[PDB]
Amino acid sequence: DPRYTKFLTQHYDAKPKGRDARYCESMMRRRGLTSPCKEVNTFIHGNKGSIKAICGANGSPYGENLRISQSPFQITTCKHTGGSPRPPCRYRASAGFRHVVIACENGLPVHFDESF
Ligand SMILES: [Zn+2]
Repeated sequence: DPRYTKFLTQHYDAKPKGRDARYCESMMRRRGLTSPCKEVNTFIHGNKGSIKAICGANGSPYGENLRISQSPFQITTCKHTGGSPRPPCRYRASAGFRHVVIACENGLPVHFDESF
């Protein structure tokens, strides 16, 4: 499913080389999120399967149609800083360890909720 592949491109990095602004600015460019600068974007780390599992076993309902993880994840949230959102895109990083909320379709993650 292309929506799942997009989710992984935008929101999955198994073993991050960093958790800092340097990491964010690199990752936002490498994952195609700087044309123009995406304002807020979270990367989830660790095992791919456990993220998928949020759609089923490792997850629970979360209104409206969203789902929250049963376990916490290491994450890195990249937040745009500077001025107007044209490259080169500058980011500040917030490393976290918490439960995440996603939207699922066909038992696959398609959407990451950035409301935290
Ligand atoms: Zn901005």
